[PDB]
Amino acid sequence: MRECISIHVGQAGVQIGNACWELYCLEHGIQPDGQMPSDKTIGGGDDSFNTFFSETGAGKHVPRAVFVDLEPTVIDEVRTGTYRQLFHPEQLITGKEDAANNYARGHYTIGKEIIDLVLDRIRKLADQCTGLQGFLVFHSFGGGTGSGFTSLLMERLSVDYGKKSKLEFSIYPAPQVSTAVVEPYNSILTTHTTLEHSDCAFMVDNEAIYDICRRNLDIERPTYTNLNRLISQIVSSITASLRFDGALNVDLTEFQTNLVPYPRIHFPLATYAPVISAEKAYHEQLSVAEITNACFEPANQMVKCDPRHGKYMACCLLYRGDVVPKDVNAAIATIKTKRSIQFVDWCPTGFKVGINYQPPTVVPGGDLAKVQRAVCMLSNTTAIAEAWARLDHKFDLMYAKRAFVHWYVGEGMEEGEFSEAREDMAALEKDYEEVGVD
Amino acid sequence: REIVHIQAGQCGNQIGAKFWEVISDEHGIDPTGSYHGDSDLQLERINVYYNEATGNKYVPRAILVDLEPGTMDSVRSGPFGQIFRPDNFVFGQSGAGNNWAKGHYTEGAELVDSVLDVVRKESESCDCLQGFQLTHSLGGGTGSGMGTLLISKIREEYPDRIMNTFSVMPSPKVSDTVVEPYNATLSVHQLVENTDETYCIDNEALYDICFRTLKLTTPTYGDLNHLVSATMSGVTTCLRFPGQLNADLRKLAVNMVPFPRLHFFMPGFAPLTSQYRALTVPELTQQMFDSKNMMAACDPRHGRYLTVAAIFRGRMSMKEVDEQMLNVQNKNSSYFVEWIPNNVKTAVCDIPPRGLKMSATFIGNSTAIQELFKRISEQFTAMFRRKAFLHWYTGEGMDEMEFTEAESNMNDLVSEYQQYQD
Amino acid sequence: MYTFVVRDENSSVYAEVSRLLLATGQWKRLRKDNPRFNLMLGERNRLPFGRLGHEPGLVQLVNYYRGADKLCRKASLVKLIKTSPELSESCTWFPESYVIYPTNLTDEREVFLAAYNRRREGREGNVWIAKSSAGILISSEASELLDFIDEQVHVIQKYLEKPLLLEPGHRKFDIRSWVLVDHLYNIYLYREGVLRTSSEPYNSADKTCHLTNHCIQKEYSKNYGRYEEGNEMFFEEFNQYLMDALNTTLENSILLQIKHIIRSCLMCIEPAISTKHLHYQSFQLFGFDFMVDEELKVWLIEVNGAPACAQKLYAELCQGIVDVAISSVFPLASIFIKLHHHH
Amino acid sequence: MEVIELNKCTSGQSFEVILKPPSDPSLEEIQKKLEAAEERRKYQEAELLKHLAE
Ligand SMILES: Nc1nc2c(ncn2[C@@H]2O[C@H](COP(=O)(O)OP(=O)(O)OP(=O)(O)O)[C@@H](O)[C@H]2O)c(=O)[nH]1
Ligand SMILES: Nc1ncnc2c1ncn2[C@@H]1O[C@H](COP(=O)(O)OP(=O)(O)CP(=O)(O)O)[C@@H](O)[C@H]1O
Ligand SMILES: Nc1nc2c(ncn2[C@@H]2O[C@H](COP(=O)(O)OP(=O)(O)O)[C@@H](O)[C@H]2O)c(=O)[nH]1
Ligand SMILES: [Ca+2]
Ligand SMILES: [Ca+2]
Ligand SMILES: [Mg+2]
Ligand SMILES: [Mg+2]
Ligand SMILES: [Mg+2]
Repeated sequence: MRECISIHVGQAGVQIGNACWELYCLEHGIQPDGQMPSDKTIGGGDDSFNTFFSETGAGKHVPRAVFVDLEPTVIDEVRTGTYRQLFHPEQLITGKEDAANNYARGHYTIGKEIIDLVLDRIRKLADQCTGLQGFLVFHSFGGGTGSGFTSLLMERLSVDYGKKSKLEFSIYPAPQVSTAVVEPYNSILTTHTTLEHSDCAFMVDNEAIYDICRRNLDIERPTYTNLNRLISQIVSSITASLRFDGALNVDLTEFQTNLVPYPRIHFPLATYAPVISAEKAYHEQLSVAEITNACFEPANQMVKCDPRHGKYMACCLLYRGDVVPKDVNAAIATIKTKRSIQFVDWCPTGFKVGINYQPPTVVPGGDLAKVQRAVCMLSNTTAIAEAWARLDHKFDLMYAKRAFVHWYVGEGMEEGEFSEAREDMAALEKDYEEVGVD
Repeated sequence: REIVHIQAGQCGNQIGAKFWEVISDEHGIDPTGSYHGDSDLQLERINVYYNEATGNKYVPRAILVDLEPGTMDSVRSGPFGQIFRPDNFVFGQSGAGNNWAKGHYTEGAELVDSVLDVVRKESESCDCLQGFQLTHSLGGGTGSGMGTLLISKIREEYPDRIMNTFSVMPSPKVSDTVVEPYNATLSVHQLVENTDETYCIDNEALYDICFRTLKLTTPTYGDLNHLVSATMSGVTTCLRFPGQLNADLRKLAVNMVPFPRLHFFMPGFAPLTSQYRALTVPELTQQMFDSKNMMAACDPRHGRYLTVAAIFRGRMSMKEVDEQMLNVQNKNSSYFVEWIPNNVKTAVCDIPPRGLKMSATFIGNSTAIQELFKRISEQFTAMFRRKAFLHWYTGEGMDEMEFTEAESNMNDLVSEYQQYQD
Repeated sequence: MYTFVVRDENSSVYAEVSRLLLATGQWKRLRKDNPRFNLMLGERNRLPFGRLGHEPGLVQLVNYYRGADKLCRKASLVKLIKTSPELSESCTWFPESYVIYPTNLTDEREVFLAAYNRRREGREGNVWIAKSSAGILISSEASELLDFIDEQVHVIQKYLEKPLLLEPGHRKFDIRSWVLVDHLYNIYLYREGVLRTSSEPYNSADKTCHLTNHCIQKEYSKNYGRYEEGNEMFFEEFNQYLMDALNTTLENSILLQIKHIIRSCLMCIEPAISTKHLHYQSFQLFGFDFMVDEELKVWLIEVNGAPACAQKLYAELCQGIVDVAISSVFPLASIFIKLHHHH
Repeated sequence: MEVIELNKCTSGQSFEVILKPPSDPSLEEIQKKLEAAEERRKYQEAELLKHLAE
């Protein structure tokens, strides 16, 4: 058994971690007061769920998580929420003045005053680990804290834990729910300084989650609560192999091996299905072939892009529910003859399948309906580079006029770091085109 | 996160008094300071403008400044006069005589340190001070001359706090003295340097709205102050109620100010009725962007919006709000600069203002605001080319060079707005 | 009131479409770099498809199909026909082609010589043609063709040595059909085609009578404009010639094979370019080019992704584009033949 | 169509199906950049206080 520490930075990171750990407890049967009746080993153990939970003498199962926000309004909801008894106050770090949607303010100005406090609280959780795998970092691209402080944390984590892996869960900025105009700046500033420090990053475009909630859940104006419950399902599918018995993606190193052959191209595309509204009284249960075919529909992806015009480097199928290997191969054979699936010539055309018999858990009273089987596909396609092109274009538009740049220079940041970051993204876009286009 | 409010001069105090009268009703605060509301949203962000005292009393975090005792004695005797902290009344006796030099260099310099002691006392007890907001007119002496003096000294003591102002622009249509363009030009240069956000409230627009739209044939200052009251309440809604967009002063400045000197906003309000008819969301948005419903007396079709901040208040379809906002941008995309993607941001509040089922407040950073500065500059040069009325200012120690520089500082500001309009 | 942008000034087709949209009073043109558009008349090279379909409250439409270059490139068309099972290695309506890379650069040099030696071993017509997307040589010797390509990717296919020759004149020609595919992947064939004819008599033994390009017939040919105006014969006159000379019609003898080729090519790439469930929609006008032999058999020469219409047919075709491809998505306030198929 | 490396257990099973074979900065450097930005803030603030002193 090897432990994993989750880190939640900024409002988006905290509220998404708040929804994931809620879903984690419902899956592992953990109650809000940390008690787990099915855990017969009191006060310790090396089970597969102990990779995400520590155990106390009283029998409480404490999440191996750290919450960091530069202003205390969001984590105060976790301090007084339903699961206030899971965490101890050492895991919840709050400041008093946020980064104000300014990357430089969260990285240089305010991040410096609190970086040594966060690492000390992370070291307290690492000292309870007999064999630390690494870290799972939850943050947003557009926020000043989610972008500014995360990149500073990812730099120090490589210094203090060089042999450990680090995975990201990133929220790509979408204007339908965005709160700042300079989010294209923050997203590219934080991707530049974190690219060499992240081994595998799962991007989640809020634009896709928003429309999935509008289209498949009949939600008129989706809120953050709607978006975060759907995101936690995707995150739960990705981390299910670390929390349950199995043989696929059993540790963090296996994520980089099975999904990242090229280090810089470490942004797998996540597609999830089925998303059924709990308001529908009776829905026809989708089969294995129907939910695997939905993994190749762009309307179900976390980022809207076209994998038909882009080559694959890896592909994982994570099934949860009534799924057997025979039905999987029958679906893959049918899909291969009716879809445009192109792999790079230096990679095998194949799929790594993972089946967990426990069907997906739904939050009671939530928006997602209970299904008998579901699948999350992790595909490293060069088509996700469209998200960088959209982001890099909005960057070039504003930076040509040096708009809002004075806010970043006023926090001690140099103007040259802007072009230095954009030149790195220009190289990232070029690396995708060499792999995906002929 | 607290905000320290300051009101200076006759116009600053009469407008600020009505502002505290309007928002105290929205938060359920009576003229004595006791809370008598029915919703928890009224108190959730009450600390932004109110200090909690003994007996659960809410005292406004306001400082009342003037060089004459006249206007402040009317505020203390007004409806909500007994709610202001008595020590926060700082006033002289000589007056400013509509002279910027008297407020900024002589009479106001004798009183500015007294004011800064109350400013300091209010900031010392703040857990997290966002900054300051100042209400004043630019055409007078105290609010213009001493107001900009306070802004300059507050920035020296609080350099990392946001400076917000509600500045009333003088107009020949609503004019007290002829030296008003002199005071405005001198104060505009101070605002270009030492403020982060300035709401340009043109008395010409306030007059035209009261006359053409509200059908008031003889508008008074009280009628004009009613529009400022409803506008100041709307522009501060995101600060006084729980929300995601533009929650504090700094985040508002980051979304609205792309260049540090172009921070002068055109405020707009909707509806403006002379009254029981319900207003649909499409109607709120069309009137909100209409030139007739804005307080700057500028034509947006003569410029381009750099950034826009919209606020809808009331129980309405947030889905329909998004559709109408996207419809104004997609059907008039020639008036929003294309080199700032998604420059329009919309927030929704559930609590409407008094007397309206639903309303909408417009905050625009448009390059058409140069029309306001061009107008003031034209009225300034008309007198300055003959050195007319300068003896009122040179008699207080000023030199003609300081006027020439202030003239050049505003012509540069006008040129900078024209740079980004093309 | 709809909006649209223009990112290709050299487009003679969509310049008229942009003129017709403004004439309706319900379309407003924006700057070429404005993102708040309903329609994009994009450029040929490096069209930013990744930035389409990401504007809330805006149904976006583009006049090009992403991935359609697989059909509109010389090397891509040959690779698509051989590898696609729907078209198969044995294709009756496509001339035997081969992809040949220059020696200074997969390649099919050894495979092209295998079929060439079979045509040398058995006494058959062994005249081929070399061409590319960027200069054409027609030689019966394979050594002259391979030495010429070495002097970018090229393709060598069998040259039709027995083409259908119009009389009087005894001359070569080709047929251009304009095909429009809307967002629903309906295939519309314009009822009006053009016969780009040569004015010189075909000499099976100088590449003027062998090449029917418009620019070559206007510069190198001597009898340009003698038989028909601008070396362009429309379908009404050509139908009359087939009835008078060959006792057949254009619909039966030629148009059935043409409509069959258009369906097969577009249905093949449909799963790869279809914007049925995509966040943006695509339509595209195509220009199919055909060669007819003396046996009245139709062969596919190439497909054009940015075709130019005939002068007489600009008004009618561009109006049909607005009706079925633009106003079908953005309604306001038939000249095509629909080629039905199983989606 | 080959299925390899099948691992079964109580909670599920995993395998792999193949369709076709193929064809850091130190803490010293970070503190320097963090203190260089704080120095540019102190310089810009000192120049502001000097401008206000005039
Ligand atoms: N999916 C999701 N996205 C969020 C959530 N909260 C904020 N975002 C997105 O994150 C971006 C802003 O990042 P924030 O997390 O709010 O900012 P921050 O990390 O707190 O940093 P500060 O600027 O200091 O407040 C916006 O584009 C939002 O769309 C959330 O709860 N769920
Ligand atoms: N295999 C073949 N057999 C007989 N004739 C052929 C041939 N390939 C080409 N030709 C003739 O040569 C001409 C050139 O064809 P091609 O389509 O390659 O040129 P092009 O693409 O530059 C003009 P366009 O853009 O109008 O199609 C054709 O008009 C055709 O008449
Ligand atoms: N809207 C409004 N404008 C005012 C009011 N009082 C004065 N003004 C304007 O402000 C200018 C006079 O400034 P004044 O308040 O006398 O300056 P003071 O000496 O600092 O008090 C004139 O141009 C007036 O138009 C008021 O109550 N409401
Ligand atoms: Ca245990
Ligand atoms: Ca005195
Ligand atoms: Mg925050
Ligand atoms: Mg007065
Ligand atoms: Mg061509």
